[PDB]
Amino acid sequence: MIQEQTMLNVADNSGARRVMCIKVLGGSHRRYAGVGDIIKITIKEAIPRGKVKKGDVLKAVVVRTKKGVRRPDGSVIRFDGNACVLLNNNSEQPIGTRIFGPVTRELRSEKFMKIISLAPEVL
Amino acid sequence: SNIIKQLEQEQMKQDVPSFRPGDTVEVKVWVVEGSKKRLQAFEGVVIAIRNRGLHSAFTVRKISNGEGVERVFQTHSPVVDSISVKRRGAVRKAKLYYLRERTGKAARIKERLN
Amino acid sequence: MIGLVGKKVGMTRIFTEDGVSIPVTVIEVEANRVTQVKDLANDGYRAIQVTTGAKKANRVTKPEAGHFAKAGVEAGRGLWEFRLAEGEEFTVGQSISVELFADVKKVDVTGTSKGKGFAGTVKRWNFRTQDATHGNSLSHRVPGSIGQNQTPGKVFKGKKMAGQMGNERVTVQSLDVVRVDAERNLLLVKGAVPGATGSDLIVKPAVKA
Amino acid sequence: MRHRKSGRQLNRNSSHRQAMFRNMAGSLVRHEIIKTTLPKAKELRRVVEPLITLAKTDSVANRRLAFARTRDNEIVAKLFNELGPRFASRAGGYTRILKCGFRAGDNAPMAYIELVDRSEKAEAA
Amino acid sequence: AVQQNKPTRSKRGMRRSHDALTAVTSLSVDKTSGEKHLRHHITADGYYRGRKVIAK
RNA sequence: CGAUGUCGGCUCAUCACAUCCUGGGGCUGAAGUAGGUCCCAAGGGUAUGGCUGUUCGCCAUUUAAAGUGGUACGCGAGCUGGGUUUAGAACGUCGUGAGACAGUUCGGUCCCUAUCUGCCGUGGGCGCUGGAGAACUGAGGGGGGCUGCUCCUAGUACGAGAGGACCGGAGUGGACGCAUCACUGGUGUUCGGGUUGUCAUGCCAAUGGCACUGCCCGGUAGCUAAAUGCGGAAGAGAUAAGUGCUGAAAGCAUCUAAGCACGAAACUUGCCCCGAGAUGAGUUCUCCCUGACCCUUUAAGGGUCCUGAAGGAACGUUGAAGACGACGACGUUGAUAGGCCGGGUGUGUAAGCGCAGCGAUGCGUUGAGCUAACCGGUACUAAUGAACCGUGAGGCUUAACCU
RNA sequence: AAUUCCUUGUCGGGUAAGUUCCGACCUGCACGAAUGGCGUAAUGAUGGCCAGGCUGUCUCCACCCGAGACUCAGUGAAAU
RNA sequence: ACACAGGUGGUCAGGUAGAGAAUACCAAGGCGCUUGAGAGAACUCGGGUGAAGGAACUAGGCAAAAUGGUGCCGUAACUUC
RNA sequence: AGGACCGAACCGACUAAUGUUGAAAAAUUAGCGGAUGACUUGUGGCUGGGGGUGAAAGGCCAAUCAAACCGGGAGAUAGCU
Ligand SMILES: Nc1nc2[nH]cnc2c(=O)[nH]1
Ligand SMILES: [Mg+2]
Ligand SMILES: [Mg+2]
Ligand SMILES: [Mg+2]
Ligand SMILES: [Mg+2]
Ligand SMILES: [Mg+2]
Ligand SMILES: [Mg+2]
Ligand SMILES: [Mg+2]
Ligand SMILES: [Mg+2]
Ligand SMILES: [Mg+2]
Ligand SMILES: [Mg+2]
Ligand SMILES: [Mg+2]
Ligand SMILES: [Mg+2]
Ligand SMILES: [Mg+2]
Ligand SMILES: [Mg+2]
Ligand SMILES: [Mg+2]
Ligand SMILES: [Mg+2]
Ligand SMILES: [Mg+2]
Ligand SMILES: [Mg+2]
Ligand SMILES: [Mg+2]
Ligand SMILES: [Mg+2]
Ligand SMILES: [Mg+2]
Ligand SMILES: [Mg+2]
Ligand SMILES: [Mg+2]
Ligand SMILES: [Mg+2]
Ligand SMILES: [Mg+2]
Ligand SMILES: [Mg+2]
Ligand SMILES: [Mg+2]
Ligand SMILES: [Mg+2]
Ligand SMILES: [Mg+2]
Ligand SMILES: [Mg+2]
Ligand SMILES: [Mg+2]
Ligand SMILES: [Mg+2]
Ligand SMILES: [Mg+2]
Ligand SMILES: [Mg+2]
Ligand SMILES: [Mg+2]
Ligand SMILES: [Mg+2]
Ligand SMILES: [Mg+2]
Ligand SMILES: [Mg+2]
Ligand SMILES: [Mg+2]
Ligand SMILES: [Mg+2]
Ligand SMILES: [Mg+2]
Ligand SMILES: [Mg+2]
Ligand SMILES: [Mg+2]
Ligand SMILES: [Mg+2]
Ligand SMILES: [Mg+2]
Repeated sequence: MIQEQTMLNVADNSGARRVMCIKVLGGSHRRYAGVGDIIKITIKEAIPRGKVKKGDVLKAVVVRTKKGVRRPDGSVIRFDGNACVLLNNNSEQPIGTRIFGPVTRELRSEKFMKIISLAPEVL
Repeated sequence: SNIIKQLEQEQMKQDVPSFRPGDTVEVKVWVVEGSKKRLQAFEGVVIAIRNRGLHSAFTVRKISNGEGVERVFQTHSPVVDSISVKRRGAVRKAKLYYLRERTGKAARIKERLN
Repeated sequence: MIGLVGKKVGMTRIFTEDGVSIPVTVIEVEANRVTQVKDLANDGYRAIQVTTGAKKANRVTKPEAGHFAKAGVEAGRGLWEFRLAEGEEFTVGQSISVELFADVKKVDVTGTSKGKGFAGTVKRWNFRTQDATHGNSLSHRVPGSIGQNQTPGKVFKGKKMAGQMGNERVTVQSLDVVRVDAERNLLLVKGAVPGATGSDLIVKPAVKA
Repeated sequence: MRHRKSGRQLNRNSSHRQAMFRNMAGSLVRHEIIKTTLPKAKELRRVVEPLITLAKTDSVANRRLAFARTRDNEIVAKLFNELGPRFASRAGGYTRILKCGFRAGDNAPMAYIELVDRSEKAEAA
Repeated sequence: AVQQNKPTRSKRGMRRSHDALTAVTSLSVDKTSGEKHLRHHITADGYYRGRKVIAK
């Protein structure tokens, strides 16, 4: 349950470390993004020699949130923080080449198959 | 109520083992893995139990890759295939929410042993 | 097709073989007993009137009792009509059970919604609150402007204002029928329906798809 | 809204209500009949009758529990020595409300509330 | 906010058209003491439904 | 001018249409995709931020779109008070000076308990022609009316290629709306526990008061959104712009003059709610009432005695109903409320005693004790036998049956 | 620039985006030396700008405890 | 002007905790403030708790939230030292 | 040592809410500044209206001071309402 100004950690080796959500994509007046949703981000901290830089403006898919995901029998899976994976602005495909921490099967899209394969763990 | 009670207990599992907050629990869950259907383990500490007949639930907490993962199970869901206690833990509270501020060495839980 | 009268028991869930939890309202539907058939010749329209339940003799007024006696049925907790379709036909004193829905895929459910008393515009009409701070004086959940100026010099009918909320007829449409069981007087529908536990419900096959 | 809630607020806060019914519950036990406003008399049953129920089983813990709810060892002593045994075999309803007038000074509806099998000797002593 | 015009004695009376009191219609007589009393209330001498329930 | 408060914002809106998006259509310098322009169309929908008092504007990022205008440049007896007309102060500039600026700068009191209209809700009265209880009919009124992306069709039509559809069908979302509390959660000063200082219950032990519920950790019922169900439609009628058929006036031609077929999110229906004060007060089923007298100005007259129904209401116990009224349940032939029993739930192993330890404390008895609004039961308490209103067969005329 | 009309000057920095801010330029409408000029550690309920923490300020409001509001009884105003 | 949350100089200084004349709880002493009873709607006032987010609010972080003791370790530019 | 630091009494009055036919003709609550000094305060004294006093705001001089209050010239004058 991510909105504008929200800060997210980063679940890849893109070099970003902290990003801010500056837009929830996918509809007029849309309020929140959750696991599986794409956001627009600015990069607030990045490592020295990575694929991206501080102040760069791009997209990312949310892959872990504190609000969690509901499953069909009523269950909940919650994470201790909010993380995302950086995506090319145009192709919306991953910038990084590795993924860190657990992800959820909600990502099983044509689009995010690469993220679940790379993920250490899939919940 | 009777009607509901009766609708609810014909759906209730009969062999839920006994476990309690602070115990370490392994829950085996049914999942669809691409085009497969298999059991997947999820092991962690019981930090909360909701006793409510058919609507019973419990929250299991574990550490994956430095960061916490909490899973709330609906005890009577057919998604939950089995539950087994891996170790019996000694705590006083019913709800161990304080463990969320603790990590590694601080978050350990003595063994009950009795 | 006709509908039936029932009682809202409460909500619970059905778990499915493959992990879905269906939330269900439990509706109690006892036999509906037909207390008057209306036809074109006598009434100008076609309909059955039904009762269901049971009622305390000492609470059944004489007018009420003559009407029941006429149909040859015991008193029930009330009377409700259901319009008939061409070819639909019933007879006085006939019993209609919940198996009427056996092969109805969805139903509309009508109830009297819970009462929230006198409600302010924030809750009743989702108005937004003005500032909690920044100098606001005595005006946080209050309604704001209720009109323009000299032209029109009046407040318009329909203006959203505070007043009674709930305790009214509400129909919720196209709920899935999850189970029908006449031996237990049960109908389970997927989802929430209007009303408090205990209150009457009208169930009709869905007018939509 | 108030749906399905119990407990009268009596234009008091929570700690005042509790001190008040603690006093009023002692008054009833001591005198076996008192007069108060109809709504306080009706709330009071919910405080005095669980005391009498408790007193049906004499034990240190039940005495202490009653002491904690009354803070008056004369009252707990009468509960466990006299009232517990009186009502040994009565399944509840140890009190009775008798409606009476309207108070002169503010027109409050009044009532007597008394212990069911009332002792007039106890009342005068 | 205050009136621009003085309301009439007519209007005052209309406003008051719901102010009249209701006389009590449910007095009973205790069958033992002979006292009048509000229904479901005790009598002044402390009788109720024929029993002396309160010495006072 | 014996006062009509100014810009902008917030809240709440309402109308126009010169239409921003969605819908229909003609032309295109329209291959497709995507555009341009005009016509028809007002049903719904129509962005968050950075800067600035800003409106506007530039900028960032969204969106199907981020419309233009009227409403005292809508809206201060609804809020704000940043801009802007008071008094303080300073800078530049002008003036000998007091001072001035339509230059700038820091600071700088926003009242009103709603009588009438209006509006949102909710009652009382009477009426509807004897009275009464229900169930209705449906005139009229209101609500709703938005849309993305993906897939199949189809890598098809089109195209040198790059790309890439119409028509039609499936799915899944954004915003919005209603309902609900089963799930996930919030709250839960009425449940349980831990704990600091102090005071008391004689003391130990156990408890209670006060200190924001002293401070906290949890949490039942209820309420509730972030939770999870459902909705917008399809269909039908008549149309707009527009497309045509047959066809003269006018040997031809012509959608039109006669005749005929189509045609849109607008209109009428279809969906939801109110609804017979619809005084044009409607319909259906059922229930209740079967005594005399007097008087005058003799008439739909006035009164008296006897009667007092159906029903309504009153009183009481009350409700997921409620400001009050109202509305629902119940009143001993009784579960209406309280208690009480059992259960659940929550808390998390009480007290006492015993053991271990110098002691703090640990262990056992023990998943103990306590447990609200919950579930299932139970007449222990309280719901009185009765009085109040409402009557006593219901107008005239004509017609149709029947005497 | 507490001084600059043109003006949101231009350039640089910070921000995803900065009419404010900081640094620089000089084209000073209309700075300038006790009408004191330019600096200045410390001080300041002083003006402008930024960040961490924090949060019901806000997205967007929910529940709860209390005093009113509502009902009964007693007293009993006001502006107009 | 009121039996009015205002104003009014000096003196005295008990117990526990505490640096204290702060603060909390008490003692001696003095009081519950001269309309009460119910109810448990909107809205207003004064408070408590709050999922995810965390200044996105606004002229402006206004108001809230937060920090908060003692001891020791440690502490930058700049400086009139 | 100090117009030194933190902080009650005491002196003040930066912000906000409330109140605005108030509890109050300037307050109340939560916060705020000074607190050995150019400090604060009791009693009494002196300065008087074109006059006083003013760390200067045209501030204050008995609840409205760019000329106090009372009485008088006085029925000032009012080409205005
Ligand atoms: N006491 C009493 N009981 C009833 N039961 C049904 N109606 C009534 C009534 O009016 N009074
Ligand atoms: Mg009905
Ligand atoms: Mg209600
Ligand atoms: Mg807002
Ligand atoms: Mg104010
Ligand atoms: Mg306020
Ligand atoms: Mg106005
Ligand atoms: Mg007019
Ligand atoms: Mg009161
Ligand atoms: Mg307290
Ligand atoms: Mg208790
Ligand atoms: Mg005037
Ligand atoms: Mg047009
Ligand atoms: Mg043109
Ligand atoms: Mg429009
Ligand atoms: Mg665009
Ligand atoms: Mg205007
Ligand atoms: Mg105002
Ligand atoms: Mg100006
Ligand atoms: Mg009709
Ligand atoms: Mg002790
Ligand atoms: Mg009706
Ligand atoms: Mg033990
Ligand atoms: Mg129990
Ligand atoms: Mg007669
Ligand atoms: Mg900023
Ligand atoms: Mg500069
Ligand atoms: Mg100073
Ligand atoms: Mg309240
Ligand atoms: Mg009164
Ligand atoms: Mg007084
Ligand atoms: Mg005083
Ligand atoms: Mg003190
Ligand atoms: Mg929060
Ligand atoms: Mg949190
Ligand atoms: Mg943060
Ligand atoms: Mg901002
Ligand atoms: Mg803004
Ligand atoms: Mg502040
Ligand atoms: Mg604070
Ligand atoms: Mg000093
Ligand atoms: Mg103060
Ligand atoms: Mg100080
Ligand atoms: Mg003096
Ligand atoms: Mg003269
Ligand atoms: Mg004169």
